[PDB]
Amino acid sequence: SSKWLEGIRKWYYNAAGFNKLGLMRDDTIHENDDVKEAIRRLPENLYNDRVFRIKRALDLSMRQQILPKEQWTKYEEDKFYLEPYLKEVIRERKEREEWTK
Amino acid sequence: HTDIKVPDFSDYRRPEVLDSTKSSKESSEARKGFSYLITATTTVGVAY
Amino acid sequence: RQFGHLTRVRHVITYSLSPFEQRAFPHYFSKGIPNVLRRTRACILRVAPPFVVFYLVYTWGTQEFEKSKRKNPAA
Amino acid sequence: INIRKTHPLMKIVNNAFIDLPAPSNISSWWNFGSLLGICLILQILTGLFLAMHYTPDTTTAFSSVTHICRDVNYGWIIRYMHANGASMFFICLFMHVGRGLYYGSYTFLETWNIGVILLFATMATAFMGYVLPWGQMSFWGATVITNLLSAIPYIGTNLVEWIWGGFSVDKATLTRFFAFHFIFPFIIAALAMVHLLFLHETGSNNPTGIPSDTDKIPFHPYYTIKDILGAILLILILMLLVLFTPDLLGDPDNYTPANPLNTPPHIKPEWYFLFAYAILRSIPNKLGGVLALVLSILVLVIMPLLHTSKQRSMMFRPISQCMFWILVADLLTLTWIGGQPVEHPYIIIGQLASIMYFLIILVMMPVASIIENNLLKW
Amino acid sequence: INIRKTHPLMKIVNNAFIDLPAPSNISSWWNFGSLLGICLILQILTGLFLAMHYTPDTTTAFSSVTHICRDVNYGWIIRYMHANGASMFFICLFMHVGRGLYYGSYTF
Amino acid sequence: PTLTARLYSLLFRRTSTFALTIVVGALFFERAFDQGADAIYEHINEGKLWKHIKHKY
Amino acid sequence: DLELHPPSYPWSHRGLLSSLDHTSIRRGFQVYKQVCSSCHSMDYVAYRHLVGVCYTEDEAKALAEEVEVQDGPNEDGEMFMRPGKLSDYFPKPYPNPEAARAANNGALPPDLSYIVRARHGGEDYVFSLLTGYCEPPRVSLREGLYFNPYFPGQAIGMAPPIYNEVLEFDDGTPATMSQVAKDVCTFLRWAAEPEHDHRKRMGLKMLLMMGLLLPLVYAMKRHKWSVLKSRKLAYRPP
Amino acid sequence: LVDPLTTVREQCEQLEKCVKARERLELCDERVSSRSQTEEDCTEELFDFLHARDHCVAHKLFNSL
Amino acid sequence: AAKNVVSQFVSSMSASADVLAMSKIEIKLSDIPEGKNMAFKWRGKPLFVRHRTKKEIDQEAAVEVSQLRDPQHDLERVKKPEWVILIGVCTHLGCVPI
Amino acid sequence: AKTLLHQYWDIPEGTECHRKTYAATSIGGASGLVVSAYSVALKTPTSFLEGVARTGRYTFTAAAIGAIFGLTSCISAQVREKPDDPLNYLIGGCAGGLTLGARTRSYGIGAAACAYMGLTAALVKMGQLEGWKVFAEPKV
Ligand code: HEC
Ligand code: HEM
Ligand code: HEM
Ligand code: HEM
Ligand code: FES
Repeated sequence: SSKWLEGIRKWYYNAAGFNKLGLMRDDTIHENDDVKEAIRRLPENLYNDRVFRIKRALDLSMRQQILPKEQWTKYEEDKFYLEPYLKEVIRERKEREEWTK
Repeated sequence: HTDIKVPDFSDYRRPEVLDSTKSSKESSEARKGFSYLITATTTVGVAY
Repeated sequence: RQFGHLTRVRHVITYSLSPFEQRAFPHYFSKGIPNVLRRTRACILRVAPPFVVFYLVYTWGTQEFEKSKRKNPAA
Repeated sequence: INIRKTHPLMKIVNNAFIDLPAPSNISSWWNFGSLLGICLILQILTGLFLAMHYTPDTTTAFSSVTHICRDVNYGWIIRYMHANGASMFFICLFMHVGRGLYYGSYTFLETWNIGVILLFATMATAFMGYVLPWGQMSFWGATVITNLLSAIPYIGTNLVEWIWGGFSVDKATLTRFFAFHFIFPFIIAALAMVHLLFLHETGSNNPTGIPSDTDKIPFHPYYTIKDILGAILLILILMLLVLFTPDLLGDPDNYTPANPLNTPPHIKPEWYFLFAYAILRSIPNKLGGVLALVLSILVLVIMPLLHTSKQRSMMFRPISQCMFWILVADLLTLTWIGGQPVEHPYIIIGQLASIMYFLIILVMMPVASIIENNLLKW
Repeated sequence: INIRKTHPLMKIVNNAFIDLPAPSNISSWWNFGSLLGICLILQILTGLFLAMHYTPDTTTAFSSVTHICRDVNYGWIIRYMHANGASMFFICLFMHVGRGLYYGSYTF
Repeated sequence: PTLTARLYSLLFRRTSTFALTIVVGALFFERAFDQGADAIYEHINEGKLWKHIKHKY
Repeated sequence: DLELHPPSYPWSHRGLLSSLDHTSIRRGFQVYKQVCSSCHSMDYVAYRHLVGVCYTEDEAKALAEEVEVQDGPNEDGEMFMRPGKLSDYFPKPYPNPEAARAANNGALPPDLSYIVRARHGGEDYVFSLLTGYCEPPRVSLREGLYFNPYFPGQAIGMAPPIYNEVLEFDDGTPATMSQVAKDVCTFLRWAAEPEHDHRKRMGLKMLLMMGLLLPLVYAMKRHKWSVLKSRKLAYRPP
Repeated sequence: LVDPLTTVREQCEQLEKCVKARERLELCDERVSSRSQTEEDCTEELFDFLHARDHCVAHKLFNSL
Repeated sequence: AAKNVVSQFVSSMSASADVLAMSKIEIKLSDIPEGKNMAFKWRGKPLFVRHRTKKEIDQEAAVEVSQLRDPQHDLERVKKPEWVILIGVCTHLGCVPI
Repeated sequence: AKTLLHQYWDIPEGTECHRKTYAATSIGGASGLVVSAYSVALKTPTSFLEGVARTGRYTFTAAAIGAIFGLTSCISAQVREKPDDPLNYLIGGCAGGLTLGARTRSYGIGAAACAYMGLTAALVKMGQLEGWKVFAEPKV
């Protein structure tokens, strides 16, 4: 059940890879206009932290240099901060479609 | 902005510049000559 | 998309050194070979196990081809 | 200020090959664009010299190519370079397609359509030039694949006897094939520049899939020297296959004059059609077979609508990555199977290979992207 | 808004063929540019059909041209279009140059 | 290092002198590479050529 | 049928920088001259291509002024022969494939241009088929077929020519069986590839130029890319 | 004017699994001999030991030339 | 005008006059060994004249009707029972069978 | 059991491949069942789902050893073409030991397992080849 689902999720989060490049959930999202709108609706300091994480990750994949043990981003200390933003983007796009049709 | 220090590159350099007291003059032209002699030898191969 | 209207970035400092003063190949036998060993160990569990399946298929195909070629009655 | 920023052609060269922003963590899998460009222009120049020694006649063609190999200084190196350059051309082409499907670069719809158009065009050019030297394999493969084109009813049958110039292969068919093998690569180069134009509109794609808008570096002199090095490794492998092993990719059934009566039991084309031809004859249906082949490359067209992850790479979808490598092994299986005769286990695993091919593409990849979309609290 | 102003190809077609500001002055002497272009692609087409029916062997080149003009269907109209379309091609070339000189457009 | 420094100070300060120098080096190394390639290829066979046996006929 | 694979033999040109034995090519041309030039054709080799491989200028002029060619027109125009200096091909022993096929019990011999390169197996195949004749274990051999296993179907319409009338190597080589077979197979290797020595010479020059040039280009690429390998980022907010 | 082929083909395979398959060939030969118009022509054994004996010909011939 | 130009160009790409000029042939039958096919070129294609044995007349009698996926009787296909004469090309993809 | 080890030693070694790998995975399933049975019998896993996880871990490791060992056995025997040497199984035992160490995610366990599993697999083939009697005479 749920006590084993967390084990599967932590195995997948170890084997995903972006925990080793110092990244998080909201660092790998593929974009349309909607996700870039969600990026646009962010606070300033969170957006600064996101662009610095992105630029470090691109540098360390430029010389192909995985971070040491000290800064592998642990599972369940990461923020799912884009969940309200992206969720309201979902609701607004579905509101547009289902109201105009 | 006063505490902006450069993280060191002592692991990366050449030993001719790696010293912290030497004048960087004689270590300069030999270094440039080494890299430009590399480029010239490549140009010899490409021209052939 | 030309160069200069890309994004808005604060809070970043980039340091870099001249290409002349740092050497050509910094520790190319003391970092690169453990680095490519880590690269290889991070990929062959996701790349290698299909190709041994193909090698088994190749051996099986040639073997069964020759066995269906050879007949052996007795009279 | 500078003529490099004011002159109208130099606007194009400056905003194309100098002042282009680039993703900065490029691996050794983006040199293949420049390698395909250099393979293309080297094919054009070597074909141009070959056309400066060729006589398209159904009796003197093979003798004339022999005349090129013997009585011309270095004409053997130019003939061998055109053939092995076609080989390296398709090698670098499948590398380019494999990258452009792997790293999620197929989220660029317009470039993808223009690319698949180029894929058809390069296959057509290579097929017609493969017909041209009037060898035995050329003659019989021409007969087989043109009747495969004659599979389509009521519009295609007399269309194929029409492109034959009769009911056979003749001088008209030879000169049609020489005209099209000449004039297709220039349309290919124009579409290559259109491909390039749309990509320069959208920007490239880093191997992480993150939009790299804070990490752009200029094209010169970084990717210039990296592509020159990649081109020099390419020239090394091309001179390897034209100075040490011509026989590693040649065909023994090509070096005889097309005596139209023998039909040697060796019938396979060269490798870059062998995976396609294996999908053909693992189905006992002629029109169904050619429709299945065209629909396989149309599956390569209708890739992007299948994409239903939320991250665009395949560095970060490991089970999807494994299924991709199974797809690669299955393509190589198709290649080797098409490179064989036909008996019982060959037919069995050929049917296996085609149906598992469509099963991995059309089914396994969106199901994998959905399950590891669902397993990230998304 | 529109495809024509947001698509990278129709930007070029819009800036070459549609939103090109033309001077409202030019007479029929300026028609020879588009006529040279159409003659050029027509020469490409007729020559390409000639190339589908031609054998460049010098002993059989004359006979090959003969078989084009006789037994290939409409080979005579394709060959005659190619030759005299080259002739009208140079006529429109000379009117193009004479335009570009006499009307002083050679300041460029 | 001094031999690199003096070679830089003589030939690699200019650019036309650089191009003329690599032209001279290219022709020189062209001829020397021809000599060395002839010698090494004739050394790797030594008994199978056409030249020395055709003037030993 | 039962498929047979010829084993690889240590030929002189098997090595990756190896030449041919030009002396063996001279006597192999002599072997082709004596006995094999009755049925097989090798029309794409002129006598002038022998000048730097197996003969001199003058000896080739004698060899090519042996045979008449039947030159074309003259004052009468129809029929007259010609000695010919060098620009004659090998003069086509069977003038038509119909006349070739009726000369034997069918099964005309193919031409010998590309036999070594175009038979799914190199000179090992040709040597094995030429030397390996043996007796049938209960097959048919319908009146014109001989048994020699290195051949698809094992049925050959060629009389075994290898030791019948050994042909007196004029350089002074004792005509055994395998030595004359090795000679004519090396000569057919040469006739298939008239560029092999020169292509391995250019392979030598290319390998040395790529031992030279490639570390230079790689070094310069690493030099200009050494800035981005060692650039280092740091994060200043307030 | 005596060939070396005879010498090496006699000397190489002298007592060997080649000769084992030669006796196997004699066994299928007398199997054919005790049968009217057989299918199994006893040729399969001929090919595979001559394949083996010509491998050992391939290893040890070219010194004699 | 456009459909006339398209029509005349496709008919220009059709064939030659003498390529459409086929011919009638006469073949001699009994030059052929037993159980064996001989091919004579005609209308571009090979032309099969095969001596089928009386054993092969019996093997044609040993052919099931509907198990032929193109189910046809032998007398529906041949005229004389012991000599067979057909088009020398397999009609699937232009191969010539052995 | 006797049946599956007899299946494993039935096939010539030799090239009759991947039956060897499946028989070695059956060896792995049996070994994992033994170890998992004693381990859940002598732990009180608390609770049963974690016991299922432990059993799955042991059976997966033993089956992976069997699979990798059978693959490298067959491949090495096909490449070296000498079906009588024990050195191919020496390489096989070292490969199985390294993969055991990697699934246990260590270095020293992998290297010592390489050494001991290689030498014992060499002893297995060496005794099966020269002929050492299985578990008894029992005669005198
Ligand atoms: C006329 C008789 C000769 C002579 C003097 C030689 N050959 Fe042979 N040969 C001849 C025929 C009619 C055929 C065809 C038979 C068949 O189709 O089975 C052949 C065949 C060959 C081959 C064929 C192998 C293949 O087709 O793959 C070869 C390589 C060959 N002949 C070589 C050869 C050599 C080297 C000869 C000189 C010693 C030679 N033949 C003599 C007819 C004749
Ligand atoms: C005619 C042969 C082709 C040529 C000459 C060609 C040329 C190029 C070039 C020069 C680039 C830019 C360099 C690079 O990104 O590595 C490129 C990128 C690309 N091409 Fe092609 N291409 C060809 C075929 C294709 C095909 C068949 C496709 C698939 C539809 C394709 C899809 C792409 C994509 C998606 C990119 C962007 C890759 C990225 O930015 O990561 N190309 N091509
Ligand atoms: C427009 C430029 C080209 C010209 C003029 C040209 C001309 C020729 C000619 C005359 C031949 C016959 C020579 C021979 O094969 O011995 C030939 C063969 C061939 N061409 Fe091209 N070609 C061109 C471009 C290409 C391209 C772009 C490709 C694809 C990469 C290609 C693929 C081939 C192949 C595969 C052969 C057969 C090679 C062989 O078997 O030797 N050609 N071409
Ligand atoms: C690229 C497309 C073209 C091809 C493939 C092509 C091909 C040919 C061929 C095969 C011929 C010989 C047939 C003949 O002489 O009647 C020919 C003749 C000729 N072509 Fe072209 N051509 C092309 C474009 C042009 C162009 C643009 C011109 C210049 C306007 C031109 C001028 C001529 C002329 C003057 C002749 C001589 C006609 C004659 O003497 O019979 N061609 N062309
Ligand atoms: S069956 Fe496909 S062509 Fe004869």
